[PDB]
Amino acid sequence: AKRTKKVGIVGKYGTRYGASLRKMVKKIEISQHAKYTCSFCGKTKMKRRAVGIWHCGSCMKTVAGGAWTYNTTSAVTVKSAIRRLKELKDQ
Amino acid sequence: VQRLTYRRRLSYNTASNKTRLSRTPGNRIVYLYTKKVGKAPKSACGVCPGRLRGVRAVRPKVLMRLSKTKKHVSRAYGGSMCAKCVRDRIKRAFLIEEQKIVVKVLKAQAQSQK
Amino acid sequence: SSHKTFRIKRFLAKKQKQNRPIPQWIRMKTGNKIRYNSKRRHWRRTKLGL
Amino acid sequence: QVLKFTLDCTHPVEDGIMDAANFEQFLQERIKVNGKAGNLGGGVVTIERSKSKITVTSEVPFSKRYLKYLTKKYLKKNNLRDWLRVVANSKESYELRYF
Amino acid sequence: PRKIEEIKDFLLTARRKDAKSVKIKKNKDNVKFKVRCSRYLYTLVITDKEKAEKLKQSLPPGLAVKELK
RNA sequence: AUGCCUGGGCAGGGCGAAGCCAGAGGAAACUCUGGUGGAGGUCCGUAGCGGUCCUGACGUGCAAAUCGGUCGUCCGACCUG
RNA sequence: GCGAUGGCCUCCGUUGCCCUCGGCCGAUCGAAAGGGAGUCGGGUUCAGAUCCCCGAAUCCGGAGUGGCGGAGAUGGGCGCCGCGAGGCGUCCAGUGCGGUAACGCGACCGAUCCCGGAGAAGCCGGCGGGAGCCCCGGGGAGAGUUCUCUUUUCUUUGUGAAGGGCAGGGCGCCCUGGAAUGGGUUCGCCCCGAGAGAGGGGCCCGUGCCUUGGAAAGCGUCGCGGUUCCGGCGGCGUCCGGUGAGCUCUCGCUGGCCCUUGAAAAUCCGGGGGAGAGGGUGUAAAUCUCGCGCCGGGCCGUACCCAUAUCCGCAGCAGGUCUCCAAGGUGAACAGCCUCUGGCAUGUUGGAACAAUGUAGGUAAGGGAAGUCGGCAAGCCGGAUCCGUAACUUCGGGAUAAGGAUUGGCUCUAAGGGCUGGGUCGGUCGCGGCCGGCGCCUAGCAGCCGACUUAGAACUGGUGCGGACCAGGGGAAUCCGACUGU
Ligand SMILES: [Zn+2]
Ligand SMILES: [Zn+2]
Repeated sequence: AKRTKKVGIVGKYGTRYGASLRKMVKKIEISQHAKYTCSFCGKTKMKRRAVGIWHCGSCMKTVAGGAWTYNTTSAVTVKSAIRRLKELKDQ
Repeated sequence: VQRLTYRRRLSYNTASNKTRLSRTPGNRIVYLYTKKVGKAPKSACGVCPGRLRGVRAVRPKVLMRLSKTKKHVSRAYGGSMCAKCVRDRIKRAFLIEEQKIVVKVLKAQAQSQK
Repeated sequence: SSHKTFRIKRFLAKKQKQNRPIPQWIRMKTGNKIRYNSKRRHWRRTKLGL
Repeated sequence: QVLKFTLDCTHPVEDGIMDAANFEQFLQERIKVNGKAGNLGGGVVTIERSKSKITVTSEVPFSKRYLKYLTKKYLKKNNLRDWLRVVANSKESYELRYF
Repeated sequence: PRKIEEIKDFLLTARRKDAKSVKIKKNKDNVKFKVRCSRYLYTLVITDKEKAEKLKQSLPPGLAVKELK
């Protein structure tokens, strides 16, 4: 809040595009541009290369994830369900 | 100030029409058409961003004129793969072969027990 | 155009050679009804629309 | 370092156009060292006369074309820049020649 | 062109069958001998003057050793 | 007029978003101050693109639609071979 | 493997048959701006010259007999002779070598097959390196002014492609070592126990400096041979330094943006393998050929205009038509104005007067929109610095809101920086080098250089100072359309 009160990243859009639309965009704009922690090296190098594809600067590992987030809640849920079904089937 | 023109008929400034300034013994600045900057071969691993060392970065058709020693390095996978990934491949191959031998021994022991 | 093809250059050469005027001794023939070339082409007008 | 520059005028005075003594006096008056025209900047530059050849010897760095500029100014003052011209006959040397 | 550091190598180069006119240029302490061949013009730079004078007499076959001036 | 391929081009300035640094306050949450940063289908504005107004000039004209001043835009839904 | 001819039917080539092996992916066309190996310097014509002449190179293809040298290369053991160097007979190995490593050395066998790389990549911002140009302090050469001054102002003051070496950049390359008291570091970023700082190395570009080319040639000057033709002859110079958010080009790092991810193929190269070849102890098969030597590269365009006269508009039409090079001053600026190199005669005519109407510019006492449908037109404000800035709001804006002060000239002051230098004393060797305890500037001082700014002070001009040029008129509201765009 040093410079802007409640816009931050969406301050580049200025007065345009509507306050509610900018507020809705802000979450995605922060999430896609935020660098995550790579769970291969432990470094904060996971950067969104393109839509749904993330790249590690150090590991050079490319992971197919969400469009704006590294891991989506739907992906986590489906992974857990698939693991549970695999364990149930194999016993 | 001496203003200079193109010495060819390609007036458009394109990739093939790049020039540089050069001073002649006649004491007049002229244009010399420079060749494109070649890049050294990249590692076949596909993981290391850096390019291979010990090899000249020149055009592929100039690689034909270049001698054999300039186009590679004296090593296994020399001039085609980086030393780091080469040694990683060596140790990975050794460890996988040892693990396969161990698995085969365990399977034989299980067959003998059964 | 300085980048002409062989056929175009030959056509231009023939049209250049055809542009010369009539020899004077032509009019001295007995059955001569010709006074001037009447087919001369100047480069400025009648642009030879190739 | 010793800088010796000659301003030899072999035959503008033989014809009786200019005077070597007057030229030497003009040079001694007008030679400027470190922004000081008078006194030749102390005992630094010296002028020798040979009734045809004027020799300027200096110890501090000294421009050779300064002598040419002074000679041209003297000729203009004496109205001689019409049939006379200063030519670098050789290094460290100058000569007055006709057209 | 190629510069030669050895007088013996220069003599071997000049003794070639394809070798031709070998010119001598006195360059005021930078005297040089330039021998023309099929592919390269081989140059030899001699600092000494008496050494160059002696080498002037080392041409075997009576070549085109005519100097440059 | 539109879609595609392959090339070229777009002075100088204003606003100073994310991110980062230092100082101060706090018990914490964190908050203020001074800087760094140069994002924007951002603003003034040249080249370029287009043509609002004077319903100006001309209107058997320079021209079967041109010229002057004033104009909108000029990093992107841009201009163009 | 079989059959045949040809040529010293030795040896090789050729075609015919048989066995064997074999993915491609659609014939073909499609870019004189995409990819695409390899030529530069000087001279030269009335008109062409990276093409002609001279001088230096380079690429591709051929090279059977292979034209040469060099790499596979001339090792060890055993038994003898010989004082010795050395020589003979026999067993062999020998498709190279070095460095811990990154990798290097002029070569350094290799097929069908397979993998990979180059070709082959968006836009924008920042920084750094190099070059071209500009700037300054000087040396020279030629020169304008000199009624007064001006060590004067104006022009010039260099080296090609191709190789060798070295500066200078970059590395996500290696080795010793393991770090919190966290450290290193940029304009910003960023990096580190998945190995940071500190040392020693390695690789890529080296378009830059020295060198062959190459001073022979070119240029600036001074002087001659020649009635004339004459691409001549000669003396000298082509030098030493510092700079800058300076303009352009190029290279290299680093980032930001995409519900945009920013081309294919020809061609070339590297790597995994050993199917196969070699002579057998002085030779050979191979040289992704190491240094040379020989021959050839065929066909087409090459002039000029490329635009207020060589193109299209009925024309020498104020229209339209895609690019490269981009000097000095003022100035934020590739704005406008003035000037240098270069270009020209004012744009299908000239002379004489300056009537009325006009077209394009201006100026007007007092009022200031009372004219007119309507402030149409014109005018006002305009740059920069310092203060100040409301209603509303989507809190981002409005905003250069509105409204105030300064701006010239000259003379000073203060602030914002780089490089070098103390290892001085004694001993010793040839001012320079080595060793020992000292001073350890650890509050830094001394010398030398350099680009611009910011603020303040006084004095002064007829209150004039963004003095030409460039260059926002604002405020209160209503209706419509979110906006940008078309
Ligand atoms: Zn990782
Ligand atoms: Zn790798």
